[PDB]
Amino acid sequence: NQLKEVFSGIKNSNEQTPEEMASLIADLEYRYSWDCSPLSMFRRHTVYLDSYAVINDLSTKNEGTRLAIKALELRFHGAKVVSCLAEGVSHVIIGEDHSRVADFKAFRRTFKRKFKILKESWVTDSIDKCELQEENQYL
Amino acid sequence: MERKISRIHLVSEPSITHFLQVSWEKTLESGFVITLTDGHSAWTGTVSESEISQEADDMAMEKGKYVGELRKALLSGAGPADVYTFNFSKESCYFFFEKNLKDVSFRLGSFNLEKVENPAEVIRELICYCLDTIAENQAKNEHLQKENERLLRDWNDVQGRFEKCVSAKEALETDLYKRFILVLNEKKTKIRSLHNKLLNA
Amino acid sequence: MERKISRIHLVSEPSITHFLQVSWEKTLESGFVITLTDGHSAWTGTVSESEISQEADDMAMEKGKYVGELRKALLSGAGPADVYTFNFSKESCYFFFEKNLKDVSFRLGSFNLEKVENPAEVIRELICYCLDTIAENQAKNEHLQKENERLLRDWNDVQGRFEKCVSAKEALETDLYKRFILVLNEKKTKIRSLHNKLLNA
Repeated sequence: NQLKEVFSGIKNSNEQTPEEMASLIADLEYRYSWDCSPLSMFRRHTVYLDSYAVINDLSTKNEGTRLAIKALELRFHGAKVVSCLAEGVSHVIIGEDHSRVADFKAFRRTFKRKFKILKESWVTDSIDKCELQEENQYL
Repeated sequence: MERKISRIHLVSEPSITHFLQVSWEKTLESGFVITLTDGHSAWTGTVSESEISQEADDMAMEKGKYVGELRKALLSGAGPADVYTFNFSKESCYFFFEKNLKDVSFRLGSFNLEKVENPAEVIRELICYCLDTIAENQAKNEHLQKENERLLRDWNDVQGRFEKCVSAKEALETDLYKRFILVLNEKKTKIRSLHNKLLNA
Repeated sequence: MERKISRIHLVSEPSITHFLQVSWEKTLESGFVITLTDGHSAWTGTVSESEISQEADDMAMEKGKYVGELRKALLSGAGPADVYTFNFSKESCYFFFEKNLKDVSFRLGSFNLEKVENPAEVIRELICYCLDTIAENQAKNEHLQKENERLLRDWNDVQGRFEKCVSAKEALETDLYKRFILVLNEKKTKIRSLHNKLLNA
């Protein structure tokens, strides 16, 4: 009750930015070892989807499939869904369509930091366990 | 190219059903071709734009209304409150249809159909067209049913996912509040120890 | 009672195509009735269970394979690599079908048919059944399309609701964590001040 009353006292605080808030959250989790919580465990990893017919294009959305709900679930659990295929991306999810796997592998090779290729079923199975399952079985 | 088959009962022989097919290129206004068959012999005729316009002018009605009535009659578009009588004189090879209405007969249209010497070819063509149409409809229905099953499965999956997400959302707040209270109590202990040390010093 | 219609191009008369309808009660194991038409004449025959058993015994062929081959041929179940040839002789009133494979043909079946008194009835019944099936397929397609539209709307509603839920969860998380970090920063500043005072004294 005291903590609730104290929190209600503060009016508003909107001075930071999403990157700064994410960095502060990650720092707090690392300092206090709060990574064992069922959620927020995907925060340290950025996630991409193959929801665009052409990679790195914002005018060919494939909305109307299970990929959108999968991304929304990942974001809710704590995953940072990124829309631009930056060099810092670490997790990529590919659905039943494997046509562009070669392009993803080539981009991974080109980038200095390599991101493991992952499938949509891995997260679907891992939500129930609420833990990071080994990617060797879903590469 | 569009075609429409229909079944009619000629008043001359109210014991068998005659199949009449109306075929038009793009719209009924431009004209049509009427082929009537009883299963043994076929009679084919054509009506052009000029004939339809002349018929509409003679009966003193708008072209659109007359065309709509013709479609309602020939193409089996009749509603609940309507009835039509079709009669074909084979000796004169003269077909015509009227709109029966409360003991009042109004002549709606009339054509002269010439018997074709090869009814078998037209019968086979009509049967083949019907078979193709039914096959296409069945394939489309199967595809649509498969799509519906897939969408239902996806909907169930997403609904269960939302149920789980909303169930966990409420506990999310309690969990973070408990973590915050624990860390704040630790800070409370640290400040208490510091104050005790300062007082001792 | 189920009836299936198929088209066969006899090798004797490749130009013309015949329509054969096979009607069975529940399965062809108990026999069925086959009616062949060309648009001008019709023939009918029955292959009742006794006839099927006699044919199987004469051919020394398994009943299961017999019924499978009948399904493939008569019902138009032939695959891309399977080809069957039908030949009907009106003088002898016979109709025999075989399978062609590896340039060698194996006799599959043969039946006898009797010419009907008049084909007009058969043609009219076939056309009426085709039109009724077309109407039923149209109705089923309309119903399936309406169900698909409803399901798509429901899926869109689910997507919107999940988007709202995730946005609300994210907003609550950021706000609460910002409040918590502000409080902890104030506490850390007080801790540093107390430590400095203790060092001074």
